[PDB]
Amino acid sequence: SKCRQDFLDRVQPAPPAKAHFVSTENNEPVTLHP
Amino acid sequence: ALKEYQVVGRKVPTEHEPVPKLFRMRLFAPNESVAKSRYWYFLKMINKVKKATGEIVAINEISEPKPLKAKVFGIWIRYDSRSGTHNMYKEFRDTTRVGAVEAMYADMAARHRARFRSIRILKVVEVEKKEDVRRNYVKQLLNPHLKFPLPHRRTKKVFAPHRPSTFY
Amino acid sequence: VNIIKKRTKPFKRHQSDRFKRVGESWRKPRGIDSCVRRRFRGTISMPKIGYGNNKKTRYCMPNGLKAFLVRNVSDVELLLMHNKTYAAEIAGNVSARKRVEIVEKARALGVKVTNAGAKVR
Amino acid sequence: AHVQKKNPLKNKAVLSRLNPYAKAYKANVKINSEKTPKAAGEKFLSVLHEN
Amino acid sequence: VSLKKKSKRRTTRLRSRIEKKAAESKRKQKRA
Amino acid sequence: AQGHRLYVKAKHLSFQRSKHVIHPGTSIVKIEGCDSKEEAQFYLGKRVCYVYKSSKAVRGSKIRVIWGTIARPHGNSGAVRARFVHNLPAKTFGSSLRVMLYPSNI
Amino acid sequence: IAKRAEAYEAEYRAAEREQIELARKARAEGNYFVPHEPKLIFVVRIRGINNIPPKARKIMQLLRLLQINNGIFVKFNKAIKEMLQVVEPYVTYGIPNHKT
RNA sequence: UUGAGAAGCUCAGACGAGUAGGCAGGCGUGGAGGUUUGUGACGAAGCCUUGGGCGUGAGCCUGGGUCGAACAGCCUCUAGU
RNA sequence: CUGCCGAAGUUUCCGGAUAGCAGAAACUCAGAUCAGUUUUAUGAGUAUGUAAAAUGAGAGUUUCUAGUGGGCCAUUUUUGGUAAGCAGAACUGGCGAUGCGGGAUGAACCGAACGUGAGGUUAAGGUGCCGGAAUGUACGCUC
RNA sequence: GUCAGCAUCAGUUUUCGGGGGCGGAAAAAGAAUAAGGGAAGGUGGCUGUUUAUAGCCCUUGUUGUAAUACGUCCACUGGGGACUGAGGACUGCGGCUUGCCAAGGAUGCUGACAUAAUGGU
Repeated sequence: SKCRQDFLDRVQPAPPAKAHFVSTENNEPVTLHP
Repeated sequence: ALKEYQVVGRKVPTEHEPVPKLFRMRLFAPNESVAKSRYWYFLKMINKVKKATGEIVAINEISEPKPLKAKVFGIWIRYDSRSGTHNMYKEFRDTTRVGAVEAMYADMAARHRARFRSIRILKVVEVEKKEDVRRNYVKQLLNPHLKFPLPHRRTKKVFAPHRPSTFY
Repeated sequence: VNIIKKRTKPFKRHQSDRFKRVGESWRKPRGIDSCVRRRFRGTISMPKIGYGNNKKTRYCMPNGLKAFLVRNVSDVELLLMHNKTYAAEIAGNVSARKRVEIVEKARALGVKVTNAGAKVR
Repeated sequence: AHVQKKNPLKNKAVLSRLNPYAKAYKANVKINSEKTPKAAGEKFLSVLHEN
Repeated sequence: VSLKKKSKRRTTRLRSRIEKKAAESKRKQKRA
Repeated sequence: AQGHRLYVKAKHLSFQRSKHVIHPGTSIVKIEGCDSKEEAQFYLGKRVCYVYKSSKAVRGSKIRVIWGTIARPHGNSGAVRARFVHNLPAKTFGSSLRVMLYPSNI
Repeated sequence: IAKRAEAYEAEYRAAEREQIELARKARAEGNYFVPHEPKLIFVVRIRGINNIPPKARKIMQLLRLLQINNGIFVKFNKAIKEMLQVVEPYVTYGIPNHKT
């Protein structure tokens, strides 16, 4: 059981997303159609 | 009341794709929540982009630049019917792109009994030149001397004393 | 704190109207198919503890006094300190002579009598 | 204690009890004073009025 | 009145078996 | 004869009810001249009376009255809900009621 | 308490202003500013206690939504997000604002 | 502040379908011991009544009528209840 | 007469025991353990099994003593099929012990679960009349 | 004792308004006024043309920090309606200033009516 090892080596879940800037000058949006 | 929404989104950045492509759609929905749902539906069915892997980077309502200028809008749609595979093109004359789409949805649900989820709008364009108009009823609207008597007039206070004029 | 009654009608036993052999005294329906026991539409009501009246005004007459059965004058004197709480009720089998003694003594004590005018007139 | 529940959103005295700050709130404030700096990127306007 | 030769409204047993007929159609397509 | 009738004419339509269950505590009253819930707002709180006649001469008069008050509008057509001191008899459906102009707030 | 309330209200106004300035600059720069993902969710139970699968019944028991029209506050995270997905037909949830 | 029938008083919150089953508290009847300075020919018991009142209820009290010799409350006992 | 608690609705072994569900009695336990739940991690084949954060709830045993051991209906997977029905499982649901609103009427449909009431607001379904509520608004189709 | 009317409050609630922040393309328009472009479902003119003896569309400037709609907020505000009044010396939390208060649950002012109203049966 390697999970037991993991606990021994280890001896809060990922929070909601952090706001971050998104650069579009490098990558302008491309309009999509179904 | 439908609203036109610019929805731009992309998959969450990863080591394989540190600069994911940003995809934009102009799609109509009563509210932003519906628009972002419809955007995810189209993105999944085209680019196979999972909703969890993706994220919505921008949502913006788009008002009509010229709501007081009568126009003609041509709409290409993917009609879902008994066979579930049909393409249609329709033209509506009005002053707003939202109004034309609302008329489009009402017309299709009326004539072809197609629901909102079955219908997917492919593209909406503004036919500015009278010549590209393909519909005879629309062309009769663009005639210069358009004039016609008002149809479908029909007009608590029950028990009226006299008879209705129902005329001029 | 006025006297409030949650209900004025009695709880008549089911089908007691149709049959004379079935008295009006309430009997709990034991039939596993009794529609009234199941509380169907339009059925008559059944006694419930929720129908119970306020403990403060329970056992009280419309005048606000509780009835106390009195057999002779000695019982009347027992209501000396509770004349604002209790009303004397003379027993049915108390004779006319003792009624006049009970009523007169109750008048002196300022104690209400529920049936002071009976067999006394 | 507390025989009756009084709503601070309707009872001013109860709100004053609960919040010793509502007496100095000043909800309506001039923040868009001076001039309004119309801030709309030309790139953003083009993509907005695109397609 | 109605000018029809049959009652357009069926019996509850008749509509119940129609949902069973709809069940049969699902059986024909899915498994049968 | 045109010097009286300081009241508004109304009709006792029915009781506040569902399809099968009636609630006789409150009645539905159609005030004539009132054709919307906005107009019904004017008559809210007015005093409505049911006037009837009896054989016995109580107080030396054969005219009896049941009082009541308009409470809230009922529906979009201008009918209102009224609560009377004595719940109106079910035989008075379609009978004439009198809506007073008081308590006035004009 | 008055000083704490003043600090909290000033924090709310500063956060609202900060988000608005952050959006305005990106719009002016032509770039896209994603808002913060909501940490708080308000959940209202819309369906009653009748005809519920046992899995959903257990989840709404953990959410303490034992009655119709009952609302609670939840911290929005992975375990909450998927639990709300299971009972999604039975409740409605959204991001509450300060007035709510 | 008198509100210690401590088996009493008081404050607060939640809850209320319910078969089989389980548990608790009450109503009523015949008789027995105790008690009420108990009721009664100036009317007991019973009966009748579109009289009144009390109890969620089982039931209880009472007015009027009829009636004519006995009966009840409370505490316990008992059962052909 | 009233009140309170309240099932099982069937495994597992030879009609009986064991267990399960419900209570009682007597214990220890709150720096503790649980869960018809979800995440995280490990492997293995979108699921699986194992282990370790979220949320909720005080969580545990022992004795001993009642009642229960059916069925019906429906979904999904699957096994065959047959003029066509259907037949065989599994699965958890609903009824069953349960009234109430709606579906004209109803064992299985849609809502909703019950002390006595006043007020307010809704679900499902509805607003021509019977029938409480728009002979509403807008766009079409149909004779 | 009964039943009324009103007022000032408390609780729950419903229905109309008024004012003011903030947000978005820091609404879109639009109006007025300067450039340029294009034309028509072609006006005056002469079927064809390019603002003239009608005008329209597109872009930019300006008037601008325009307004308005919509969304959101006000510990902003003015009215109408209905139901309820549990509790019972004083404590408490607060507000205005010993006191006063809408602050741990209704009082006040009147009427009428008992030869009846109410509550019954």
